[PDB]
Amino acid sequence: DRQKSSFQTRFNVHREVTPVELPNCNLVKGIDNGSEDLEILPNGLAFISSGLKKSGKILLMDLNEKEPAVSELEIIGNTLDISSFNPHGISTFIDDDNTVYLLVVNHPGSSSTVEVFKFQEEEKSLLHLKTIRHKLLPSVNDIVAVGPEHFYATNDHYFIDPYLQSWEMHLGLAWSFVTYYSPNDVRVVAEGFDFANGINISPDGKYVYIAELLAHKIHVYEKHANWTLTPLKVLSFDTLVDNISVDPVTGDLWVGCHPNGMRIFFYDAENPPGSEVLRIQDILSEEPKVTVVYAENGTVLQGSTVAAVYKGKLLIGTVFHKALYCDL
Ligand SMILES: [Br-]
Ligand SMILES: [Ca+2]
Ligand SMILES: [Ca+2]
Ligand SMILES: [Cl-]
Repeated sequence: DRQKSSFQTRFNVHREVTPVELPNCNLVKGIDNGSEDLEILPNGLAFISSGLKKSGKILLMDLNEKEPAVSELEIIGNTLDISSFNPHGISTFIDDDNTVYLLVVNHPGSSSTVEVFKFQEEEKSLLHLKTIRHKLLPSVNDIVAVGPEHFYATNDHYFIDPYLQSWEMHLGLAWSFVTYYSPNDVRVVAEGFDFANGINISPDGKYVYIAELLAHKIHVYEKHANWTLTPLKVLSFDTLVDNISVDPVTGDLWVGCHPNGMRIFFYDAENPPGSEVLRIQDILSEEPKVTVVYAENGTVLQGSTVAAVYKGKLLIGTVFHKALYCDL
């Protein structure tokens, strides 16, 4: 039993949270059942996925409003069964015509697909277009879109079956892996992760960032003209890193994190998980500037997974709880 010592470090079981406060944080009214991932367009519209397992939804906020309200986007089309819609990570892709595609990881039962929608702005609706599935996408956590049906995806596990996933995680196999998917060409691009989770890309398309939750790492890969990834750098932290957002103006990373892994994996309302947001600047330079921008123990926001910024505001989502909107 030094599978006790691996467990304590992986799940960061001793960590407590030094508070870092922001001025003027408000809970978003109407978000009570998760807001695991979100993405903000250049014009300030924000998509949020919720009700990850209280049915599954995609929410919309217009972050240009002074006190933004959430509305539920209506999904239309006949290619999607909503009664099992169970959305997880998301990504957007804006084509040359300014069509907005939204890609949504979906877990209908114990399975993964990637659902492609077209966002219809004037109507506040999502036109379902395509269900994607593949043997190289067994357990999809998050994707980053590089076209309407092109993305890199993390699998947080090698197995699909929850019983096996549980064994796979506790054994510490680290078999999780990252897939490039496109209509003509589906390949594994990186492998051997302990719970690969968030994933994103630099604004110029040359670097890919991947969060490895249980190793407390962000990997930086050079992304090449042929879509292949090569390892460049690994950053280490004292926290479980979950989803990565990238600010398109600076390239900075905004990361939602779980300080203590026991509290997010073995939920307990008497000891609920806290929240933490990191900002990472100059991730290529010799000393990347890492800053804790917001941190608390869960008396306001529990289980942060994602954070992004828009024009001076910070929006933070969680696995199964609320969302917080804050001034920086
Ligand atoms: Br915590
Ligand atoms: Ca995402
Ligand atoms: Ca995630
Ligand atoms: Cl399986």
